[PDB]
Amino acid sequence: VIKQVMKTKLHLEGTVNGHDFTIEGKGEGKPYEGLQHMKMTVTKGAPLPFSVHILTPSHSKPFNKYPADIPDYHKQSFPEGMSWERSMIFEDGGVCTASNHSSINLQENCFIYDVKFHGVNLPPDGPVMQKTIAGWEPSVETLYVRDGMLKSDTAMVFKLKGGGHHRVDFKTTYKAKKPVKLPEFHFVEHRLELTKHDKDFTTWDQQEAAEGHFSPLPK
Amino acid sequence: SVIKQVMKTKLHLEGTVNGHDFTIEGKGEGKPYEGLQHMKMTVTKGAPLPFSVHILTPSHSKPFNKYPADIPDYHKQSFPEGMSWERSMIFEDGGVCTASNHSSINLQENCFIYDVKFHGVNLPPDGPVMQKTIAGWEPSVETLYVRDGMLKSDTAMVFKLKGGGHHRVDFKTTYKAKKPVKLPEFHFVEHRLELTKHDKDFTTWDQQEAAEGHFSPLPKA
Repeated sequence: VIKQVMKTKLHLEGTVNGHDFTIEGKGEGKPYEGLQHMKMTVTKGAPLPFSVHILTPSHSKPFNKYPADIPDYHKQSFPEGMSWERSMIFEDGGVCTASNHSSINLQENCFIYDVKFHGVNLPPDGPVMQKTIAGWEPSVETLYVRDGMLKSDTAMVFKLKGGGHHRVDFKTTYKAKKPVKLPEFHFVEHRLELTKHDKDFTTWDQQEAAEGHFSPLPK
Repeated sequence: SVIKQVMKTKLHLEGTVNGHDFTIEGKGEGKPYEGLQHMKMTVTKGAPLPFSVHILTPSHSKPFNKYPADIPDYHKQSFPEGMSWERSMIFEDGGVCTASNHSSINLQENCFIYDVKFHGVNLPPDGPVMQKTIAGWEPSVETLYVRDGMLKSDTAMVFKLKGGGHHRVDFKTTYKAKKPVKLPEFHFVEHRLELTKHDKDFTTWDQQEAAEGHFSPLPKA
């Protein structure tokens, strides 16, 4: 059911700093190569009063490159689908929660994402509300099974405009709708980039490269 | 350079975990440019330890990181003046450990001297640390970046439970060179710490660690 090239369609409803908004995404990628892109459009609540970088990682699990000896938890869950849930704890008290439902439209060869996003206690002079985030650095995600689900940890660090970094702890749970071959403990390299946009970020292009692997260090 | 292809290590650690005082003494060796090292630990006071010794193994040597030419080695550059590190370890079950070190060098002995403090609090009595159900650490990837001229890091250090399953410990570490050094850009460090040999009650044991720094292998557009 997962072809060498596949489309994506996203619908996200969010509330950040008491500001409601709807985002619509349309993209495509090479699932087995771990490459994908998507064009976002803030259909409601534009212009957003916060850094859109807090939302970019909440916009696609079937596009992770994996070796043959690591079962792909996400690809195996389709066509039944999966869901993912996540908490994002910032260094300054800010907390965002995101959750998704991923399904497939076999006719269109397109993945359907329905996402919820909630941002609270973002400090008014912090980098999210002040829009001083330049983008995310690449990241290494650590994944292991917990209760038959795939749990992961990621110190997702963003670059500040003017230099310096700010860490956001991501705790995610991936939940396949039907049982799949569970993988052993492993890592996923991630590089998320916001490449093009209009002046006030009502529309933008975001891409992601992702590769799973065991530790390269010998025992 | 003051850092040779082969270097010795000497460690002294004083700790208090679950209100239990103890001292560890370490003696080891490694290849600083290859990112390989090993240390023989001995609990000189407070043996046998009433908790899993795995909580202490990452507190026992920053001059032993392999780095490419385009990533300045923050730790090696800090010698002979030395460096120090500080760390918090937050467990999934409320347990908190804090560790801090002072690293110096004995140029005549070609030996790094480590003085360590360790404190463990609120470890649940039926948790994996007090129940000694930790089999060891999994390999890890640490993320490093500069903050106030110091080198900060974040590592989800996950340990394997005996009988399967995992338990995450959030490590927040700060490395502090005593004199200014060429600071590196944001990067990662692969770690694989292994406890390879020991006596029945872990009064002595052999610990080793492979560590390699690198930027992300993924291409940037």
